[PDB]
Amino acid sequence: AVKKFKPYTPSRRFMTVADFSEITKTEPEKSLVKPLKKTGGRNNQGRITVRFRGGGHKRLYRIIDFKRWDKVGIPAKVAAIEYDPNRSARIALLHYVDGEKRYIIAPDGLQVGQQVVAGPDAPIQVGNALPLRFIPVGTVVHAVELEPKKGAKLARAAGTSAQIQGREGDYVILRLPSGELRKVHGECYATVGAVGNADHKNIVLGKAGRSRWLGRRPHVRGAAMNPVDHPHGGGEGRAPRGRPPASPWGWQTKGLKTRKRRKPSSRFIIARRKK
Amino acid sequence: AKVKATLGEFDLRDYRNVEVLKRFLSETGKILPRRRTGLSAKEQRILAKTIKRARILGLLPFTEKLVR
Amino acid sequence: QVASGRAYIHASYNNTIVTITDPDGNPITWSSGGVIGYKGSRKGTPYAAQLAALDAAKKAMAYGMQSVDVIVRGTGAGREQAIRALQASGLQVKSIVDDTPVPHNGCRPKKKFR
Amino acid sequence: PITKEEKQKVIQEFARFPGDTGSTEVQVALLTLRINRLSEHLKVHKKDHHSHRGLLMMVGQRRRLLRYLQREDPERYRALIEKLGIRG
Amino acid sequence: MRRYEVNIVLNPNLDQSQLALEKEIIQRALENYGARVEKVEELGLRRLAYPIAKDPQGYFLWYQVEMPEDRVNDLARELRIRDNVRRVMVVKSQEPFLAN
RNA sequence: GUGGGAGAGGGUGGUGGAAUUCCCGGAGUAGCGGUGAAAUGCGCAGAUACCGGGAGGAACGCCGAUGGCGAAGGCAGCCACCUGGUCCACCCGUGACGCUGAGGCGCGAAAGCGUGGGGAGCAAACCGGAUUAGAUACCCGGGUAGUCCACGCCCUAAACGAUGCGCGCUAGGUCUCUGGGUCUCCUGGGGGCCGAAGCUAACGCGUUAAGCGCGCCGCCUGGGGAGUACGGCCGCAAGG
Ligand SMILES: [Mg+2]
Ligand SMILES: [Mg+2]
Ligand SMILES: [Mg+2]
Ligand SMILES: [Mg+2]
Ligand SMILES: [Mg+2]
Ligand SMILES: [Mg+2]
Ligand SMILES: [Mg+2]
Ligand SMILES: [Mg+2]
Ligand SMILES: [Mg+2]
Ligand SMILES: [Mg+2]
Ligand SMILES: [Mg+2]
Ligand SMILES: [Mg+2]
Ligand SMILES: [Mg+2]
Ligand SMILES: [Mg+2]
Ligand SMILES: [Mg+2]
Ligand SMILES: [Mg+2]
Ligand SMILES: [Mg+2]
Ligand SMILES: [Mg+2]
Ligand SMILES: [Mg+2]
Ligand SMILES: [Mg+2]
Ligand SMILES: [Mg+2]
Ligand SMILES: [Mg+2]
Ligand SMILES: [Mg+2]
Ligand SMILES: [Mg+2]
Ligand SMILES: [Mg+2]
Ligand SMILES: [Mg+2]
Ligand SMILES: [Mg+2]
Ligand SMILES: [Mg+2]
Ligand SMILES: [Mg+2]
Ligand SMILES: [Mg+2]
Ligand SMILES: [Mg+2]
Ligand SMILES: [Mg+2]
Ligand SMILES: [Mg+2]
Ligand SMILES: [Mg+2]
Ligand SMILES: [Mg+2]
Ligand SMILES: [Mg+2]
Ligand SMILES: [Mg+2]
Ligand SMILES: [Mg+2]
Ligand SMILES: [Mg+2]
Ligand SMILES: [Mg+2]
Ligand SMILES: [Mg+2]
Ligand SMILES: [Mg+2]
Ligand SMILES: [Mg+2]
Ligand SMILES: [Mg+2]
Ligand SMILES: [Mg+2]
Ligand SMILES: [Mg+2]
Ligand SMILES: [Mg+2]
Ligand SMILES: [Mg+2]
Ligand SMILES: [Mg+2]
Ligand SMILES: [Mg+2]
Ligand SMILES: [Mg+2]
Ligand SMILES: [Mg+2]
Ligand SMILES: [Mg+2]
Ligand SMILES: [Mg+2]
Ligand SMILES: [Mg+2]
Ligand SMILES: [Mg+2]
Ligand SMILES: [Mg+2]
Ligand SMILES: [Mg+2]
Ligand SMILES: [Mg+2]
Ligand SMILES: [Mg+2]
Ligand SMILES: [Mg+2]
Ligand SMILES: [Mg+2]
Ligand SMILES: [Mg+2]
Ligand SMILES: [Mg+2]
Ligand SMILES: [Mg+2]
Ligand SMILES: [Mg+2]
Ligand SMILES: [Mg+2]
Ligand SMILES: [Mg+2]
Ligand SMILES: [Mg+2]
Ligand SMILES: [Mg+2]
Ligand SMILES: [Mg+2]
Ligand SMILES: [Mg+2]
Ligand SMILES: [Mg+2]
Ligand SMILES: [Mg+2]
Ligand SMILES: [Mg+2]
Ligand SMILES: [Mg+2]
Ligand SMILES: [Mg+2]
Ligand SMILES: [Mg+2]
Ligand SMILES: [Mg+2]
Repeated sequence: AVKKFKPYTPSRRFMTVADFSEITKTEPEKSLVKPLKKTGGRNNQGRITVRFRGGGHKRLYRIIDFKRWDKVGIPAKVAAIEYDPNRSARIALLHYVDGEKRYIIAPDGLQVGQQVVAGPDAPIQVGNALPLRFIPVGTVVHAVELEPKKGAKLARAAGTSAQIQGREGDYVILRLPSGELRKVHGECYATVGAVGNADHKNIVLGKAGRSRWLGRRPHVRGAAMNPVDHPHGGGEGRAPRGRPPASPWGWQTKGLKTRKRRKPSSRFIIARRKK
Repeated sequence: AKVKATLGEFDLRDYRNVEVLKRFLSETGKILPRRRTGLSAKEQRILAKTIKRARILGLLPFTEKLVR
Repeated sequence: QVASGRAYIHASYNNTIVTITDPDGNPITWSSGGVIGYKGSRKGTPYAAQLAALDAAKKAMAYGMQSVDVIVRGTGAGREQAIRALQASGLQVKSIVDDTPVPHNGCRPKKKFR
Repeated sequence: PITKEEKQKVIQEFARFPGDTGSTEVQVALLTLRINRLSEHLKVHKKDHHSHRGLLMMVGQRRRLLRYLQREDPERYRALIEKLGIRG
Repeated sequence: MRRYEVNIVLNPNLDQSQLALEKEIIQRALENYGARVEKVEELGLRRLAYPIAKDPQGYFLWYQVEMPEDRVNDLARELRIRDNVRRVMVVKSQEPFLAN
């Protein structure tokens, strides 16, 4: 669901908020949080190197388990579902029967009070983790690793899912969230199901201030600048671009491909994306 | 040469009865009309509505080529 | 060079295509209404289809073919004439079977077939 | 569905005299039974518009008897709809 | 409870051992869902009218059962989970309709 | 109530194969396609035609019928669950509890709209080729909304049987679907055809009345202007 407001202020009229119904615990688990070093988009030189960043809400970072092959065969109960400010997706607090506690990103359908497990033998049900080779071809999956033991890299954002297409030797064939068709190694762990909070994309920020809370400062158009600042700078009155639309740094910005052609992972991408 | 005659007792519901049923499919595999099976309206319904099942389980064809 | 093969006759309203293949299903030669020298509407006639199947089998017998099974697709005019040509060709025509595609009410047809 | 057994209890708890099936009492009670189930069926299957008509007919049906029953013995009317929890 | 006829086709090209395992998965699964076995008939292979998973033949099973109405759907799903099971089809058992 | 029946009636969830398209491997050569005839188009940068692999979407061939179901719109592979109407036999229960229905409320083909998916085939708009005096068309090659899914809107129609619902009475022949019997046939309930009496301006209707009658409702009052204007209510808009 998504919550609307009555138009009692001009900005409320459009603003929509998340429904937060799946949340059962309004406090992060202390032994799993640590402080987020805000950067402002500035690097170790101090330079802005990603423009327009800063001034958002303070955040405590939740330590997530992107391995899971860490604890094969030890089951865990789903103790709660929590809000995580560092992602789109929601999180799930697991209490292992081991006694150890961990977070994973919360799949859609997960129940508070159910059980999950990881390993070659896990039942193919929501929340379990297996090497890709043992998940049946055709079932949809998330939190997928890209190389074995390297951590879950793909399908991590709310509502996303990858899907297994077929197999070819040591490798399985995934259709990624973007529609790209890729070979991933069969020993790459993955978690059955899709990520939850799929209603995320229907959120209407509603006013300038909301973006500000998110730590996103205002973006200024090239066309509004001067030639020193930007290719689109200057001109008397408004002006069309007057050259191929360009970035602040001059490269072409409508259409121009930038993936390195000789990149070694090319042997593994079957079909570049779509749409 | 109506097919119903050329058979004895048969159950129009036993969908595994492949050997019997496979007569009620023409040379090309298609379900035969009442004018050839001799079945009444009510019966031909149960006949077809089972033949379909038997195809799904793999026991009857969906289609066949036509040799001359 | 192969002894037995197949003959595929694609016979449509506008043309008749004949392709002879090997046992595993790989073409050896092909011919058609265009090949023998016609264009336009003449490509599809029975006489045209005749020249096709003959020239096709002539080309096929060059590489050593003797016996084929004939495969028919399409409700063309020059279908039946093409069948004639192959039997009379110098080939053995072991058998003839029609595997014309028929859908079980699949994709909506063009307006011309409605 | 409703089962034979499940239904008898209703017939048995509402019968006016030992052998009774289908007196206004039992009639309404039987109807209240299928109604409340269909209501729950439509609660999930919101797009089953055809079976809603059924419901509206039954709701209509039970309504006309209750008017009959309320007309002949008021004391008995309020008695049946209390045991059935009906007014609104 | 109602009466049904579970039909199942398996990979024909297994060994007799692994074959039993799938049945072990099957039999344990039937039990997990409150299924009660009545008749049961195992015809094995049979020449198929058409290839299933690109394989001209296939191994059959069959068990008349008694289990709860609400659980048959969830069962078939579980019945279909194995990469070796190739068709499942549970049909409500009904009395024979006879001709001649 | 008890006991049975037939059915594409409705909702949810699955799943089968035929075919079209695209992609991949093979093999193969000079054309393929299309029309009245053509051109556009596609094709030696290897097409068509053929064999194997794969991806995805939509619609269900034979059965299929002058058939079945629904109040209407409408509903067609198959499987399970949930659910509605309806007929039959027994003559067991209640005892006129009935009929209709201004407002109200719900349902309501296609197209259309909103947010999000999906997009194989088809295809308004649009482009190109032909035809032609012209061709903002008919024919051919392309092609976007849309057609599909979910939720929410719109509420119109040659929404038709151009025939409001219920009840009773007034010859029969025949074909068909579906219950029940004492299974020639008798009896119910639906679907067609021809016909008694009668009705009708005629055409035609005729136990499925458009006949003879009662009840209640909706509707008509010369053609156009006009389903327009104004007012009013509804809708995001279209517009009702
Ligand atoms: Mg939610
Ligand atoms: Mg709002
Ligand atoms: Mg509010
Ligand atoms: Mg509100
Ligand atoms: Mg204000
Ligand atoms: Mg405002
Ligand atoms: Mg959110
Ligand atoms: Mg939020
Ligand atoms: Mg939430
Ligand atoms: Mg600490
Ligand atoms: Mg940090
Ligand atoms: Mg430093
Ligand atoms: Mg420094
Ligand atoms: Mg930057
Ligand atoms: Mg910055
Ligand atoms: Mg969160
Ligand atoms: Mg937004
Ligand atoms: Mg923030
Ligand atoms: Mg922005
Ligand atoms: Mg700006
Ligand atoms: Mg400016
Ligand atoms: Mg300036
Ligand atoms: Mg400067
Ligand atoms: Mg400069
Ligand atoms: Mg510059
Ligand atoms: Mg400029
Ligand atoms: Mg200036
Ligand atoms: Mg300027
Ligand atoms: Mg100036
Ligand atoms: Mg300026
Ligand atoms: Mg200017
Ligand atoms: Mg300016
Ligand atoms: Mg301006
Ligand atoms: Mg300028
Ligand atoms: Mg410009
Ligand atoms: Mg300029
Ligand atoms: Mg310029
Ligand atoms: Mg990589
Ligand atoms: Mg031609
Ligand atoms: Mg087209
Ligand atoms: Mg009723
Ligand atoms: Mg009342
Ligand atoms: Mg499987
Ligand atoms: Mg190729
Ligand atoms: Mg060359
Ligand atoms: Mg092929
Ligand atoms: Mg009807
Ligand atoms: Mg009596
Ligand atoms: Mg009204
Ligand atoms: Mg509508
Ligand atoms: Mg529509
Ligand atoms: Mg529009
Ligand atoms: Mg739309
Ligand atoms: Mg869209
Ligand atoms: Mg034009
Ligand atoms: Mg022109
Ligand atoms: Mg034109
Ligand atoms: Mg066209
Ligand atoms: Mg649009
Ligand atoms: Mg539309
Ligand atoms: Mg009509
Ligand atoms: Mg009617
Ligand atoms: Mg009218
Ligand atoms: Mg009129
Ligand atoms: Mg009326
Ligand atoms: Mg009248
Ligand atoms: Mg009868
Ligand atoms: Mg009978
Ligand atoms: Mg009749
Ligand atoms: Mg009919
Ligand atoms: Mg008549
Ligand atoms: Mg007369
Ligand atoms: Mg009559
Ligand atoms: Mg009149
Ligand atoms: Mg006047
Ligand atoms: Mg007037
Ligand atoms: Mg108007
Ligand atoms: Mg109008
Ligand atoms: Mg007005």
